[PDB]
Amino acid sequence: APPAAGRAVPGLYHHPVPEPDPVRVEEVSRRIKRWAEDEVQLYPFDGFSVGRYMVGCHPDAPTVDHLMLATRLMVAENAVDDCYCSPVGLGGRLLLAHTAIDHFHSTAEYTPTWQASLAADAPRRAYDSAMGYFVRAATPSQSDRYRHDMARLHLGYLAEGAWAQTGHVPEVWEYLAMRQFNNFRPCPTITDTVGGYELPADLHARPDMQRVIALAGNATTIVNDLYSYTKELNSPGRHLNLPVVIAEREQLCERDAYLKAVEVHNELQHSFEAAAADLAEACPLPPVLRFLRGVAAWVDGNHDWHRTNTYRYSLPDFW
Amino acid sequence: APPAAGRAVPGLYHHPVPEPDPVRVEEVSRRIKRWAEDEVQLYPFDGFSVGRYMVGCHPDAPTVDHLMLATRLMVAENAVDDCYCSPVGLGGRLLLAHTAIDHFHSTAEYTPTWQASLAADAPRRAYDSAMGYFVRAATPSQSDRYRHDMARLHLGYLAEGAWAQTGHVPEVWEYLAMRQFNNFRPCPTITDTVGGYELPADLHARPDMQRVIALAGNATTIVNDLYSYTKELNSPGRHLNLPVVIAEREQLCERDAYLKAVEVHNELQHSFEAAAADLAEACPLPPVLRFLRGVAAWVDGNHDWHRTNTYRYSLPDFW
Repeated sequence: APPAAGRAVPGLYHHPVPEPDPVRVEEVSRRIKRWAEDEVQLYPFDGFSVGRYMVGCHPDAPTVDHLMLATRLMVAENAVDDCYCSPVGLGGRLLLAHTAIDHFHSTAEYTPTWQASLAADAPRRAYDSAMGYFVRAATPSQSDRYRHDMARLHLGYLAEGAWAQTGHVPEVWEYLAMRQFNNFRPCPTITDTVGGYELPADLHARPDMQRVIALAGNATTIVNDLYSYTKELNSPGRHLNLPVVIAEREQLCERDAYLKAVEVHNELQHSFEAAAADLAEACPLPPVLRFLRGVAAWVDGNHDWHRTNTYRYSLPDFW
Repeated sequence: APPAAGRAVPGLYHHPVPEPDPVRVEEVSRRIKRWAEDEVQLYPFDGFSVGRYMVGCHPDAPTVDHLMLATRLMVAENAVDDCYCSPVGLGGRLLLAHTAIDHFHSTAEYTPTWQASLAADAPRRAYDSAMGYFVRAATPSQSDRYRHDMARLHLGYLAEGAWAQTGHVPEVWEYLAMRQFNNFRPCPTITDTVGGYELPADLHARPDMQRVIALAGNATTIVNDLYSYTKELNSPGRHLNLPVVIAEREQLCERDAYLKAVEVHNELQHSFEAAAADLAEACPLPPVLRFLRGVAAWVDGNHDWHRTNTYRYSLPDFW
């Protein structure tokens, strides 16, 4: 008797969210399907699930056009992760796909050959188009910030792929450091661009704000480890997640390693909340306050989407 | 009869520079030796060569303390590149070393284990200490900017390491895209921090300024391919550089592939100069003008250090 479909992980600290606006969900679903099919030929598609995800994560988006900025980038990240993630060879594939986000600058001879490569597969078409919309809408600081969060993500994938090539199981803290980079982070950190305002770059760069962002990404990324745990038991080979690493390294039974992972998640989510409360008091400028709230909304919305997806993918029977 | 020791690559576009201030060289040499030996135990050391390098590249540094910011980071990058760069496994080593530059944020349990890892080897001690000095001196925007340039560098190393694991020879444009990231870039882009002023983040993020920075890094990085070419013929196995890739892909004789590489360098260095002249006219704010000049100085100084090092490492006999 594993928990009831639609129920949250027992013991996981989280915040309920409202039903996502069904009119916006349907509209995002139609436009993303058409972008996928007609603009970037993403396949030779679940628009509805990505719609719910993005509307739930960005309740402050002024329009569906703002929602679409985040939606195309999220679908494009999924095209890379499913189409590129043998990990041998990964570092070359990802660097070329990264040039769709952070452009190559070269001679009159070599530039057009790179430009042609941007049409060459689903992942680079997805990125090049999705980034194109984002760069027209956001400020240059917002675009640079996203490119850095994507470089972090790609470094994260490549640590994970390197350990996979040797079946290495890292220490728990090492897994968690990899998962700080291989992480949802580039999705909530665009909450200002999606919300139609700007967190100024000098405030984004403060060390306290960097710690807030990191804790939130780390917590909401361990949510994915906990909800997708059962599905990864069947995975082609051994895929790492926080419960599996704790069990292997701290030699614990699965159930206890899982329950400890829930407790790790909770402490990260509580520290994210305390850090954001402290910075809201230290620096109560409106864009700071809005950005903190929009990261918390993205985090709560990401939890709800995982939860509402337990209708597809069960929780383990540990309670 | 290969060119005379101390002479530049024939046909390479470059700018002469003054002798580096010998008093500053000697002082940087003593302080870096002592940092290497007493603060970070970098080995169980050529202070003079790194001194000349940094003084020649940063003629505007107000003090030796400012020079030292760049010097410790450069020596720390060299400790990673020589101590970590089998490429299997690289993506895990580099991500953990990256956490010395972009800190891990985690639970009260796992944080101190990571903190201990920062003492564990020369490369992470070098980074953690060097970044520590830089973060105290620079603005938070300057520190974030350096972390992004280091994430680029690490992505670049990992593309190169992935192609090395299969002996892949990329197309020329693909090599040049990898070398845009695996690149000197994080050294000239700290020229403002070293110069004791700040290029504001919103101006750094402009697309035209990003193209200027990229072209300069690309040109001055191909300078390293051209000067170190002969030494890489003897390398343990086949190391890629622009002449070797052009020869292999464009099936050319070595000499002609080399001469074409010189011409690629020239066009990149000319376009960097035109792009910087255009932005100096479009946006003649003093920190912009100073930053453009300081990137050009770093580029000229990097060329001179390579040239003055032909006393150690010969040019090929192609002229």
